[PDB]
Parts: sequence; structure tokens; C-alpha cells
Amino acid sequence: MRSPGMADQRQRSLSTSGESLYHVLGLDKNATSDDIKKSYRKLALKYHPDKNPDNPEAADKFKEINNAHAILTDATKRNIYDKYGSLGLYVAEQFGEENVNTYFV
Repeated sequence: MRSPGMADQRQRSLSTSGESLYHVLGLDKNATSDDIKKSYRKLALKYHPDKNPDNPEAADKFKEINNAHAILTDATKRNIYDKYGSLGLYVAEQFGEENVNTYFV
């Protein structure tokens, strides 16, 4: 289905809340392709479970910040955002909806 921010039959991995993107890091289309990324970055090494052991939630945070990274400034990922929540973006933003999503489920 094309319901934004809803759990689809294909979206079964992470928590499909593309709506939380801006809230994930505190950025959304206000920043350039520069700051949107910075926003994710300062969280990425911040919330990295490698740096924060015994914290599975940190991995979880690292996983949502992993997502919002592209979407906010990237029209393509924001386009997937309207279709796929965190799942489609998790794969499309990091590798590309065209190549890997067509390979996964």
C-alpha cells in the first residue's frame, strides 16, 4: 500500500514510522545536503552501540538516525518515505530503493 507511516505487509523489519524522521535527529528540509548529514553523523557515532555497549536502545536510535540521514534533503528517499516508512528508507536511503529493495523482501 501507499499509506505513509503505516506498517505494510512488506514493511515487517523495523518500526515503520517515516513520520518521526525530523524528530529522529532534529532536522528536516531546512538544512542543506550538508547539515542534514551532519545531524545524522553527530548521532551516528553518538548512538553507536559499539561506543555504547549494553544499550540495545542506542542501536535502535542509531537505526532511526541511520534512516532520516538522507530523506530530509533527498527527494528520492522522501519519495520512498511517502510509501515505505523506516524499512524502505533503511534500505533505499543507505543503498538505493532501485537495487537492494528489489533484492530483499
